[PDB]
Amino acid sequence: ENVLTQSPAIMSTSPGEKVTMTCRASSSVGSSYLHWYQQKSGASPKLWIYSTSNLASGVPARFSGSGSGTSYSLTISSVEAEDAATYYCQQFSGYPLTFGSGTKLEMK
Amino acid sequence: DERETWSGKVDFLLSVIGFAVDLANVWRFPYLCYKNGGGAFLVPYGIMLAVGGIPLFYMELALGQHNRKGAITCWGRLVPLFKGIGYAVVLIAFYVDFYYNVIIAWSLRFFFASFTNSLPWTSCNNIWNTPNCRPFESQGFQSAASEYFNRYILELNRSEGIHDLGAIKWDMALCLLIVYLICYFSLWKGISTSGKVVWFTALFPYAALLILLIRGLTLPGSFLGIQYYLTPNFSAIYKAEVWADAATQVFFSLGPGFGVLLAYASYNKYHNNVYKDALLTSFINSATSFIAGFVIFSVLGYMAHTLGVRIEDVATEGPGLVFVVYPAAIATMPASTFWALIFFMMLATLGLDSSFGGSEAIITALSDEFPKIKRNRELFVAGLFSLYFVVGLASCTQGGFYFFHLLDRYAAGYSILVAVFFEAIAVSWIYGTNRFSEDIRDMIGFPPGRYWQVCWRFVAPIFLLFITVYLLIGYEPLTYADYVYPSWANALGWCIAGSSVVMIPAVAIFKLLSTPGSLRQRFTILTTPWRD
Amino acid sequence: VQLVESGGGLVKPGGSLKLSCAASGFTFSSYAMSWVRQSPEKRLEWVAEISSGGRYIYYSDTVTGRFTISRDNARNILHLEMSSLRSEDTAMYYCARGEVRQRGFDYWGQGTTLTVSSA
Ligand SMILES: CC(C)CCC[C@@H](C)[C@H]1CC[C@H]2[C@@H]3CC=C4C[C@@H](OC(=O)CCC(=O)O)CC[C@]4(C)[C@H]3CC[C@]12C
Ligand SMILES: CC(C)CCC[C@@H](C)[C@H]1CC[C@H]2[C@@H]3CC=C4C[C@@H](O)CC[C@]4(C)[C@H]3CC[C@]12C
Ligand SMILES: CCCC(=O)NCCCN1CCc2c([nH]c3ccc(Cl)cc23)C1
Ligand SMILES: [Cl-]
Ligand code: NA
Repeated sequence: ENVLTQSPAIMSTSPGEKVTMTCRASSSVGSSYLHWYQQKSGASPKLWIYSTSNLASGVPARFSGSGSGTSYSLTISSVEAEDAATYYCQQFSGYPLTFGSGTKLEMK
Repeated sequence: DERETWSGKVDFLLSVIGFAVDLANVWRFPYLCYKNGGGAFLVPYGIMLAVGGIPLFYMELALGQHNRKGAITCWGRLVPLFKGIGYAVVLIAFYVDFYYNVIIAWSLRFFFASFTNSLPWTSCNNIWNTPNCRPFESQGFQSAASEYFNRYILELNRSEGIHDLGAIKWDMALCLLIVYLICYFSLWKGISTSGKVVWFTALFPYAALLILLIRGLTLPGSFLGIQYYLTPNFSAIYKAEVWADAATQVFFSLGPGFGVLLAYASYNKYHNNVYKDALLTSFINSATSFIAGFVIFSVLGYMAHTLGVRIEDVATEGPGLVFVVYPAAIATMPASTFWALIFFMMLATLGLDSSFGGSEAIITALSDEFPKIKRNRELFVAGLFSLYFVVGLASCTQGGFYFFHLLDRYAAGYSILVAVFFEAIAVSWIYGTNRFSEDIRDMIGFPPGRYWQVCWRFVAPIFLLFITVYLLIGYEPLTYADYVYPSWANALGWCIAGSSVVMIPAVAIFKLLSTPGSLRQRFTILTTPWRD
Repeated sequence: VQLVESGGGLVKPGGSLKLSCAASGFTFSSYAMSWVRQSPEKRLEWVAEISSGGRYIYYSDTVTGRFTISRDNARNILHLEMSSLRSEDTAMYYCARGEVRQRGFDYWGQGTTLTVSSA
């Protein structure tokens, strides 16, 4: 299974705040195989980070990913009202593939 | 149908590095650089390494890890028509074990000869020397170390030729017995012990190439030797012969498609990143060759400067380098005994795990194909090494070097090239680089980029064809030091070479007669992989 | 590159359906597509994967044996056949491109809604 649980389940921010969201793996996931996806309401998810760190094409540099092992984090250096989306982590190292429970940024 | 695994990733890496790092890295590549334009040869060498060399090495490791079976069953499952490739490769490994272990036997014989306060090849005053002996190499003379090797270790000049092996030298036979005892007690239990013994045999060569390199470069005249080694002469790389020397050296140095890397990779965890391992181990493969070239040529510089020996006389390849020229140098430098001991132990360990490679290729292939001898691995390996010893007694006779040299030329050179050519064809054209890219993706998580697909599909067979054509263009009847072999011996050589390659079409035809239906239906039934 | 899914709507519990995904703008034959479904609670869940050539197939334990992923490299169509549909299968199903494990599902379809009920 290798369930991933994200924390917090919900989050809210002012623009310009700095925030971190975490993906916890019930088994160790290789640093090369954890990804993050952004889903805005009413649209398909998009790939956002494709390892611990590597930002996907067209992802703004304000985002960064970090950590390894059983605790992975996505960080935003300055949050912007134009994201305000739902982010899901995912492990790709072992089958079945498991997305996290997801987390959301709601702008105050 | 699940099987044992390496019980350590570093055991796999060190085992493949051990197998891939032969004496040929020491006694051939440095000579090729010197002969073929020095540092300019690293252009042909680097290109032929990147193109064909590493592609075939990565292909073989990937096949081994994916199919989880040794050569015979791997090829029987991959493309049933070409199942004969597995038997060809197993025969080639088997024929290699008759001759290759003799080099290790000589290395041990010199190792035991080094336990003395004054090394015996120092001088011409011994009972084995002739009046044509001189202290060091010279035109029209025999060196004291050459007199020692030929007339005391081999006793070769007591043999009229390969028709006259003469008496068995029991002092050599005992050394070859010790070689096969070490091989047996390392291989009998399989990778549970082989992976631990390679922690010595694959790493001691680099202790040697470290401290013996430091000894080398600190000698007077070392830099003259480095200049002879690496003075670039780009005029040379314009000649195709340099490209053929580069291609053949790359192929035989890496040994891609020899069935040994199928055997070793078969024990990997299926999702092991075999790509990273293929690149790491081939890079160290060439790296070790380059550093061993500095080890050799620093001493050859010291000789050419200090002892007055003409550089053209000492710069040589094969046994003549390591049992004549280099120990003749060691005899002169301080602590000669210590350098002799570590040098011949280096040669022994460079040979040992390269021999474990062929032996484990045989034992894996036959275990996987015949479970009657998978369950009885110990007894089978005892019968195998007892066969190799009883035959190797011929190579421990006074004429034994002629038999060694006959096998050394004919036993594997030509046959393995055509075997690996049919490997690259069966994988890339009959099986399909599309399917093989799916297989690699499923193992390691990413498909091999278009470069590797182009190499495996088009350039690898052209590379192997260029190698084999230049080996055939370069053919001349076997001869050694003004002994010219009788035509029956060359015929026996070509028979030994053919005995393996004939398995490919013989097994293909036998398969094509046993499968039912019309010819095209037989071809299709024989092309569908076992897993489809 | 874009992916668009087809099939969906209302199916009776215990019924069957076939989803399809059409691929365009890339050489479909050489990418290992996947299906991912989103429950109405917006939990993502990977359903099935099919390799470039269709020879390696994987499923999640909640779907295995009930669904059958399939592929058409001639028409660039991806399929997911479904049998013994259950209420838990009510979800939006996304086609996901997913070729490289070290890249993730780099392209996603529009999704189609599937609902399993009697109404
Ligand atoms: C004396 C020793 C230290 C020299 C050994 C150096 C070699 C190990 C290097 C020299 C050129 C390299 C080759 C040059 C180019 C390529 C293509 C390049 O292509 C890729 O595989 C990456 C892109 C992709 O995978 O699609 C990297 C593999 C290869 C064959 C490299 C493998 C290692 C090579 C042979
Ligand atoms: C002496 C000079 C010339 C060269 C010495 C370089 C030596 C130290 C290098 C060459 C090959 C290297 C090894 C190659 C592969 C591996 C596997 C890796 O998972 C652990 C490190 C290990 C075991 C390396 C240890 C260091 C090593 C032995
Ligand atoms: C320069 C080209 C001529 C040449 O160099 N001839 C010597 C051939 C060197 N030999 C290649 C085949 C070969 C060896 N050691 C093995 C173990 C197992 C298996 Cl399967 C094959 C081999 C060693
Ligand atoms: Cl080499
Ligand atoms: Na080598």
